[PDB]
Amino acid sequence: GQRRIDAQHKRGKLTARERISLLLDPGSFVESDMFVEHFPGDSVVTGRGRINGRLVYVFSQDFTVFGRSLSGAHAQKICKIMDQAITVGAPVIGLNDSGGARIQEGVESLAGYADIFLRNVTASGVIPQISLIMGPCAGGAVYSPALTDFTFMVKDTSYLFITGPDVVKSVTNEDVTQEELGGAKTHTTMSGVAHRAFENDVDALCNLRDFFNYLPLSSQDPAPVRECH
Amino acid sequence: YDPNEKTFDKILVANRGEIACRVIRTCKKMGIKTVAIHSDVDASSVHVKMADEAVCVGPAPTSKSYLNMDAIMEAIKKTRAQAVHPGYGFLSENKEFARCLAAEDVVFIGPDTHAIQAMGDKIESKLLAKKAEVNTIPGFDGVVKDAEEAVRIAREIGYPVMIKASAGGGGKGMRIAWDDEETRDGFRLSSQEAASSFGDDRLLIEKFIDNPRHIEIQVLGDKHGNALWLNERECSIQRRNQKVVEEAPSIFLDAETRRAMGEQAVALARAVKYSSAGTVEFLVDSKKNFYFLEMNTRLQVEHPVTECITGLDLVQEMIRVAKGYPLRHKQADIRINGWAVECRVYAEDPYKSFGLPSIGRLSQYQEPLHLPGVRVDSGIQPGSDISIYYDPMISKLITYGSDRTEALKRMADALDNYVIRGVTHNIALLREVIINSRFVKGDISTKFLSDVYPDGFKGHMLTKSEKNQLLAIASSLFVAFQLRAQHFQENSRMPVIKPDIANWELSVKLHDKVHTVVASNNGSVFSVEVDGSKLNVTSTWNLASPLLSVSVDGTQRTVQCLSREAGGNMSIQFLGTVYKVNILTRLAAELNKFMLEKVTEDTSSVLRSPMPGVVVAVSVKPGDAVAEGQEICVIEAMKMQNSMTAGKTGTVKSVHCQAGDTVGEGDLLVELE
Amino acid sequence: DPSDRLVPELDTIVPLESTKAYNMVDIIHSVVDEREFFEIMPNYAKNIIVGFARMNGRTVGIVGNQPKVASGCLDINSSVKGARFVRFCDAFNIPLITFVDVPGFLPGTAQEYGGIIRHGAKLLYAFAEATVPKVTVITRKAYGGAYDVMSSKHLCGDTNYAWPTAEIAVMNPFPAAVRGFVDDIIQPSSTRARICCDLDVLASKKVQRPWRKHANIPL
Ligand SMILES: Nc1ncnc2c1ncn2[C@@H]1O[C@H](COP(=O)(O)OP(=O)(O)OP(=O)(O)O)[C@@H](O)[C@H]1O
Ligand SMILES: [Mg+2]
Repeated sequence: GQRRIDAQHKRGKLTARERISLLLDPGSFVESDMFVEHFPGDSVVTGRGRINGRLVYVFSQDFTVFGRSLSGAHAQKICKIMDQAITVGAPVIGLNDSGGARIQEGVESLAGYADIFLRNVTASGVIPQISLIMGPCAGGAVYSPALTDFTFMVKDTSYLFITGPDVVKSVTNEDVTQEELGGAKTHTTMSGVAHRAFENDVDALCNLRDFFNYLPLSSQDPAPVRECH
Repeated sequence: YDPNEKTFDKILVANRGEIACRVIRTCKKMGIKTVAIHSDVDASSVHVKMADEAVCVGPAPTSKSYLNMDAIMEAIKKTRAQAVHPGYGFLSENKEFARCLAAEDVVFIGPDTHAIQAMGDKIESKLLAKKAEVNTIPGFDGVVKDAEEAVRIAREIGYPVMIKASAGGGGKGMRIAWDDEETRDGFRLSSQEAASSFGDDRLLIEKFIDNPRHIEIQVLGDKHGNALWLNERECSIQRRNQKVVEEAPSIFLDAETRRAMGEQAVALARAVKYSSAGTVEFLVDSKKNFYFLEMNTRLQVEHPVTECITGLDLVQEMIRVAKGYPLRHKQADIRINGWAVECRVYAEDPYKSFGLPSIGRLSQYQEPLHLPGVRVDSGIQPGSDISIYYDPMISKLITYGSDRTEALKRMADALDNYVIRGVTHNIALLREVIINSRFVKGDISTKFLSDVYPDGFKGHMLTKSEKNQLLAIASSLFVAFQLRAQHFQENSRMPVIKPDIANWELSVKLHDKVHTVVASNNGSVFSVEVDGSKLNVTSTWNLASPLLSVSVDGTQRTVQCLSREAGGNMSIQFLGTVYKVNILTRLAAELNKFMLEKVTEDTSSVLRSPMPGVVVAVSVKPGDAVAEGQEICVIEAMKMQNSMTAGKTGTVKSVHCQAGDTVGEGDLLVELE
Repeated sequence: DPSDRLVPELDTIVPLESTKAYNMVDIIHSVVDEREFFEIMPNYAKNIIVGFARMNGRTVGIVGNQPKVASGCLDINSSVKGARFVRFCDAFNIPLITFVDVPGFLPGTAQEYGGIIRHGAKLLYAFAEATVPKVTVITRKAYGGAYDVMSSKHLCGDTNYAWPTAEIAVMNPFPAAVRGFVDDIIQPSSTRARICCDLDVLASKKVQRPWRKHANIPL
């Protein structure tokens, strides 16, 4: 609701739809599979749009406001958008903010993750896949970004790790916070998982548009050529 | 078997292993629902599935599971079992169990409490025996307390007199004296260990009986008074005071002595007022001076051989006795039917101290039930696990024939067709025992293993002909494996050009010598020349079956290829003994002559843990200069106490164990120098 | 070696106590032809087992978890070892048989700093792109996303079976069976007999995938 949106803005983050609006050209977003209930919304916004006039497919996770866990509908929507992108031959950009998912469980969550992994592996080398981690992601959700071509992180706001600090303390008996276990600096300086880290969400989205300008739409296309001066 | 004869519908077997399976199958034969108890470990045993219902007892150790009074009483009252059967051991002589069950309304199948108490004490047993007018072991009629009385007894009866104290459940305080000098210093020593162990110091010194043979007479009694003796049972072959090989119609015993033994056993049973099935143990020597040793009140372990010779079922008869019906047989009805021999396949390594038990899981198990005249009493199955909480036993093998020679031949055939993979058994030792010349002739004594193998068990000594046969079989298997390796499927893109070699020149390294072998193949026949000698080996050459039968020069031999390596190593079981052979091609051997041998630092100075169990007695500390034969550590395992010596002289560098520490196999315990 | 040979020794090899471990090499030896197994890297990353064997005379690749070492948890070295073996087997038309008893990935700061995410994704990728026939047997445990890694159906695992002791979960096999995560619950003694049969059916498996020069495996 509105209170949840205000709470998200208090941390300095945007919601899924504002992220999509900043990323894409104005008046170019076309949402797909709007009416599916996980409660509606499914905590993921999928669709297609254009960057500088070139087609792209996008999904943005929305666990912070109206999402409980990785329902089958969430992964089904993501798989559908990936299948469309394969069919037409256009890149996929995924904004990962899975800061939630109950107690990090779910029987049908792991099957959906397996489906998404299969789609990533099938798309590997066929269409470019870009992953921007804009919030905390944990568990099996961290392998799909690892399977994509490029991974970007937002400083002080995004995390990537399989097991949280609680399990590490319980088993290995050591004290580490979220930042020093899976923070952006950790994964960009001494882990080799992320490729770049950006100051905040607006800066990350602008740099993502600039980066997207470089790439071809699929592997059947030649390298892009802009106008040179 | 008469199902119409009414008998207790619900029976609980307060035991485990093969005896539980035997009781369950007997009750099923007579049509009785049988419940079985088991600890947590034995939840996957054979007998729990063989029983229609199960009642788990509790913790793994037998002391708190199969010896737990409260748990077994809870089981009885919850399952409403009409009868209880203890088998042997465990609660066979538990008198408090007998009285507590008698307090309830459940019948115990076995001896009465009074007989158990009377016969349990060795002194009371001897006293009752000598009132029973049955010849007993000569010796002092009393208890010796000082060296003077001991030397006087040794002088006025006989110098070879045992210095044996009381108790001795595990054979403790069973030392022997042979002259006047021993009867004082050894008397002091034996008093010392008796005080250390139990402390009652009630000695039972008696004259030594040379070259005896332990004979068992099956006495069947009942509450109706009359008792019947069932032939005999020779159990002369013994290692570490434990029976291994038993033949029922003893060869040394003759008809007059048969009648004498039967009459003496029956009279002693009447004196004891025995009302169940038991065995009378006799120590007849070469002079035919029979001496009553002891009478077990429980069912004997080696009863199936008596069952085979007599054509009778002891379990059914004793359960009918427990029901209330009187004995239904006569001495005239009892006779001998041919011959029968039984061995105990144990989970022990016979090379170490005539049996050093091991631990493991049965990855492969097959019995020779198809072989004629073979009976297998086993309480395990493929995937069964051997544990430290119980007896190290695998099975009992019983073979019966029309003559002793036929029974022995069938037993050898069964032992050669018996598959055990996962643990180290002792089938080899049983094989040499049943093919030994003295054993076949009949000249056997209780010291058979001590003098036949003085240094210990070494294995089967191969004859020249047998060695040639073994080399031929190994070479034939090697060539068969290569030939099978050459067989692919059609490719139609790169056709396989099969090599057309006709002769294989191999170097085979058995034991220490190196032999040159020339093998040629023709269909299913291998012509093998070993050092000039020519042999023809023919077989179906199935390389996947565990047992392979070959026809070496007409002689049929069954072999087992236990292991094979790409480097030429092959562990193969011939005549019950595992041999290691290294087969190479001639060129490979010529090139291998240049390989530098890897020097192994086998300078002793160490001591491992052959017994997987609990080290309960440590007699060394870091810095102890031990000597040859000096005991280092005692480990309780397999419900058996074994003491191990250093075997050499060397100062203890460090001790990595303590008294009462759980230590598995292969663990370094005490470093030496 | 008959393809219908029963393996009754496998019916009680998995202990009921989930904390207690067993040896997967015993299972592998019992199932394969003549109990012959060429183990690859036997002394490195011993919490995973890979190797070559034969089923009904046909070469197969064997991948399994080892609960004896590290309780069967996956880590960087085991992931790399398994991924390379699986990729080789797929590249040369060799069928894969997998035995799954994984309780998840190994936690810690060393694993995270070493790049456990990409190294695990290597094994996920290797199992996902394989177009050779794949047979999967879950023995006891499938916690976490590691279950998806061992080609849990959606990574094209052709036939998947579970033992009556398999405990597929996230943090009993009935949830998996109801959702459709196993084709059957098999008795452990029939394993070999099942697998051989499947390898006869799936020998003619053909899959079509989108064209590409090559893929970008997370090396
Ligand atoms: N007086 C004796 N002279 C010689 N050997 C003897 C004598 N008494 C016993 N033995 C040996 O010990 C064996 C039986 O010993 P004994 O019955 O005392 O042992 P235990 O530890 O009380 O238990 P068990 O009845 O199970 O053997 C005999 O078979 C024989 O080998
Ligand atoms: Mg006795």
